[PDB]
Amino acid sequence: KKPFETVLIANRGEIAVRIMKTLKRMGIKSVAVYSDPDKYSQHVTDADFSVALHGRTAAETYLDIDKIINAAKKTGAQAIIPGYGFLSENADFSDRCSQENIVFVGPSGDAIRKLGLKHSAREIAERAKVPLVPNARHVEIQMMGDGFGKAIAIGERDCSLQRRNQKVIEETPAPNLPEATRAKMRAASERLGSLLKYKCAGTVEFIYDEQRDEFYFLEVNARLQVEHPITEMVTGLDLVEWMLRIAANDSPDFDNTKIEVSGASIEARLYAENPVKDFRPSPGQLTSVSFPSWARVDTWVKKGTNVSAEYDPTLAKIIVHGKDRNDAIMKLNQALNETAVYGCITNIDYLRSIASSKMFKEAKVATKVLDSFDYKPCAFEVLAPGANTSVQDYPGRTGYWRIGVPPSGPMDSYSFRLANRVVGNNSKSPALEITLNGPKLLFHTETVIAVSGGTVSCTLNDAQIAQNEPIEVKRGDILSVGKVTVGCRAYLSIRGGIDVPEYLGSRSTFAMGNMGGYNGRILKLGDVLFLNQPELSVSSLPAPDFEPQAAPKSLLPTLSTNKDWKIGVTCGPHGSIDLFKEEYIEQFFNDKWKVHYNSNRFGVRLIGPKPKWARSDGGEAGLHPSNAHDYVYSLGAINFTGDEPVIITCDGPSLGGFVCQAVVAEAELWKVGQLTPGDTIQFVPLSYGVARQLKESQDKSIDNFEEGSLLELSDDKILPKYENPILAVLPKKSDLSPKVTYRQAGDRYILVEYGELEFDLNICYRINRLIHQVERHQTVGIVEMSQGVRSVLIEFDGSKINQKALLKCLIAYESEIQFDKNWNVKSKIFKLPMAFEDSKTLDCVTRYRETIRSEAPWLPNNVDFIADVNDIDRNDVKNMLYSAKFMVLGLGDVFLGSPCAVPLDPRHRYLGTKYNPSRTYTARGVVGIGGMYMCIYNAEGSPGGYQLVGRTITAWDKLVIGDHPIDHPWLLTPFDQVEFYPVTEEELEVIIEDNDNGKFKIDVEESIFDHKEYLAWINENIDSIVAFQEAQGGEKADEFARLIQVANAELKKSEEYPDDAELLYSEYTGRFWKPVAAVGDHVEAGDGVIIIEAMKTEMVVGATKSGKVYKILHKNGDMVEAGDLVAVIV
Ligand SMILES: *C(=O)CCCC[C@@H]1SC[C@@H]2NC(=O)N[C@@H]21
Ligand code: NA
Repeated sequence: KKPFETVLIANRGEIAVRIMKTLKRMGIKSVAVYSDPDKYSQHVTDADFSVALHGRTAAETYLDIDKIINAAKKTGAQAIIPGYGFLSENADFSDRCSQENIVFVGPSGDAIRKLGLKHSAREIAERAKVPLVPNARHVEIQMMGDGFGKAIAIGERDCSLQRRNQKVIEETPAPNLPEATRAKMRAASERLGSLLKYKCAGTVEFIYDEQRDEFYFLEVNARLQVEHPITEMVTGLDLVEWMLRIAANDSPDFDNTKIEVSGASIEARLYAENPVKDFRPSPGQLTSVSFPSWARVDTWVKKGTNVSAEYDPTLAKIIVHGKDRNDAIMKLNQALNETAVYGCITNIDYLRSIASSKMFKEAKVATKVLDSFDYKPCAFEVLAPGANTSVQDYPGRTGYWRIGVPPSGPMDSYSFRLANRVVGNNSKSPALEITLNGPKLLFHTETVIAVSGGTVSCTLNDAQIAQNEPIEVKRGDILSVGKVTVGCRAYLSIRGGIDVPEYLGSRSTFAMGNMGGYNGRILKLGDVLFLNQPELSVSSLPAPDFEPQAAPKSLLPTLSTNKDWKIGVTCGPHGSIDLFKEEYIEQFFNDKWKVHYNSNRFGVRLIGPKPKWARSDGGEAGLHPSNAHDYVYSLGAINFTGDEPVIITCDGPSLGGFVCQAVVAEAELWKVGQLTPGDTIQFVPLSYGVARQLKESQDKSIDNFEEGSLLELSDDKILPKYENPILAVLPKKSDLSPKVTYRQAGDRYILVEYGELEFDLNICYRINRLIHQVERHQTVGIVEMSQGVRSVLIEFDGSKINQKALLKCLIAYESEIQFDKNWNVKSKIFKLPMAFEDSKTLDCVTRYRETIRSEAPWLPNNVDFIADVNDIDRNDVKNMLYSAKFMVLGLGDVFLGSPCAVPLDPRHRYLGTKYNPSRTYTARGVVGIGGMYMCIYNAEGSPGGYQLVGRTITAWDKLVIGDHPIDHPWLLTPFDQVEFYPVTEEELEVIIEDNDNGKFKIDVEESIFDHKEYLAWINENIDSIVAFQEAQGGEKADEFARLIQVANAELKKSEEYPDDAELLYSEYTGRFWKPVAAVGDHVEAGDGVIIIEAMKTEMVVGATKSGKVYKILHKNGDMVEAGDLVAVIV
């Protein structure tokens, strides 16, 4: 009673997965076959064995009989089961199996030929006494044949709900069909099947006139069918099992088989398609996949799956079994409601609407219905995207700064919340942030809208519309928001908010990390965003709280009028003379700063006076005197990346390697969200208390929404002079209890710094113990404590505990920390593949040479700099990377759990420096060395300042699908160990793809780091260690420190042409990178002409219409103002 020992599936997707469940249950070994895009699919995983066919297309792989038959040969499969599609109804193939001693689980090549031609099929039907055609339904009969003249009708299905002939919903039993006519569909089907000596499963389709009560032969499908599961629900038969048993001549005894149909059952087909744009296939990575577990769902997808446009966009078949038609229709609606699939556009909403219709319920179904079905998405549609339009929410992705997950959310949080409030949204509603110029949107449903923020002209069906007022939108309406004239950004709110899944607590988009928002990115031409109409929705979005209302005008923020701004900050952490000269601190607050073309949500870069440093270098943390033992920064901090500063904003870095001078006050950050290149700013010192006042005034303004409650910067709010950021110093007491320095670090945090400016492993354990002391006292008011190398940043809620109070608890819990030199900690050991100096790492330096700084003591090659400043061979550097034991000291250096690690061997600690200024771009998985520290850049496209050395795999698993035992996206924890092992660039790209699909087995072992054992290891090597240390710096390192400190050059300061040229202008201000085309090249419409760097992005300015490149205006290094002429095409 085992038909076959091993069976191959000549198929992919959902049918392959379903055939395999049966095979498994039957104890039959299964064999997968896959194309190249399918190498990661469920059916390949589920099988006992598998054979790569090589190639991409249907024809190259699944359809190539030769390959298939070789595949079954190679694995010793006694049988091939084909599914449907592909070689399923291909008779040469059925015949090849036969002529090869492989049993084709299907009918004979002859029967397939006899049924393939529209007219041979008609004769058989006639001879079989099947009524033929001498508002149409589609009723089909599922039949089984034993290949020896016996045939049995298993039931009928209605498949009327078809769109341009493609089935979407099927059901059984057929509704509104009398027994007289069902029993005679059955018997006709059995005659047809008998006459053929039909073998295995086939379907006889009929046309049915419901009114006339008549049916007519349409065709036989000589195979199993996609909708077969509804039949299985009502009979309890496993049709694949039957096929297998029949195909091996161990058929069920047909004359004695009693089939009972029990209840009613319905199936909906979930496709990766867009119903709003013509059912156009929608490829991409599924980001979250949830199905009702109580329905039967035949699928091949889960969180993680990459859905391609190649084969057929089926995702899942959702199958429900009810007591009767009405029970099943309700079940199906619940199932559809409970189906959450995100990452691709689906037809779920289209399905929901159909499953829900009065039509479907009254059973007024016909092969024609779906072709004139009124489908309206409760949603908008992007007719044009705008330069950078993102779904955001507020406060954003909070909870995870210690990991280096930024909050994201709106860059100007005040306007954002006004916009929300104006429409009466709960404050958690998501909205769109428009940057520089907005989208044009088509609304498919009705709602209220508002726009707030910068000055932008806004259109509804072409009539100007007011900002800060609730505008009523109709359906067919086109809202359009143009260029931002004053400020950078505006906010478009929609009553009820926008419907997008949360990631890590928030619907905010973090584009760098492909996280959150509308599928991890800015909006695109063609996107379709869903709203939350309470009557037409099943949504978890928070319902509005308030009736809409124009914002009182006294509550509007005062944007600058003339590209010039005063911006309030709290002094600290590092605006003190241990780091900067006195006069430089004065100049910092006295002079104006100009906003630099490289500014974006990661941070806003500034041009102004160059620093005078109090130290000659930064020692072990890097030579440049701004370099600091990596510590966690504050939102709003003004970070000195070498000799130039940048304001850390809501998509910004967290654990970082440079000093911060001051921090924009929480409530002042909105200003920074409205800066545009060329703006001037001046930082204005502000006391902790004043900073709280502004903030609280914004909350009251938003909460009550009442004239006069907004406070803003004014002279009597401003400190006379910058103050000292050092809040208190505890003196050093003993070896394990170092000095403690408490620095004010923003409106929201106190930075605690241990020791002298120096690394010491004990201090890392100590930070762990401080954190533990706060948990033990369960202190009220503390928001998040973030570990750095020798510091921890403590975020508080000023409405729960004030600055002074938190300082004193901290000073006090500090004396409660007790531990000895012999401590231990759980430590995970990661062994990670790394390519030395591969192409993507080197190209990162190249881009830095050609876009920012082309000469520097650490250029042209970073490894050579490490080698040279340390007096070793480059291969000595390579050797240490592959023998060092890197202990993670903190996360988010920089972004998504990017580690800051330090070799456990002191002889592995090399002098170095961090870039001056930092890069704007780094490749995912790049490994860096910053002074003596090591990092892995977990995110693609991140600013970075470490010396680049090679590349591993990201230690951030966004969807937690990797093959490892870690339960969240950040794979590392402080005190873990990373070791590198050598692979080739190409071997690394294999691993990278494999790991992105969860098919790479990360080498991780749980263990324990023991400081007692470690201190003993230092002893048996103390000699070598000391020799190494005494001989490290010198005059050579000092010349380097001198050279490293030279500020980069100031950017550059910024005739007749043929009569009907295309003149080409850059939209943005940026520095000219490189040309794309050569003068005299032919270009098409769209083709690139030149490249700019603007806003940390590689900006292609391209040809409008086709032509020849007549002139290209700039060379590498030129500044280009927005609206400047950049090329001419003739
Ligand atoms: C735009 O370039 C914003 C950059 C913010 C500062 C960058 S992030 C990585 C470097 N490390 C660091 O501590 N600051 C630099
Ligand atoms: Na605050």
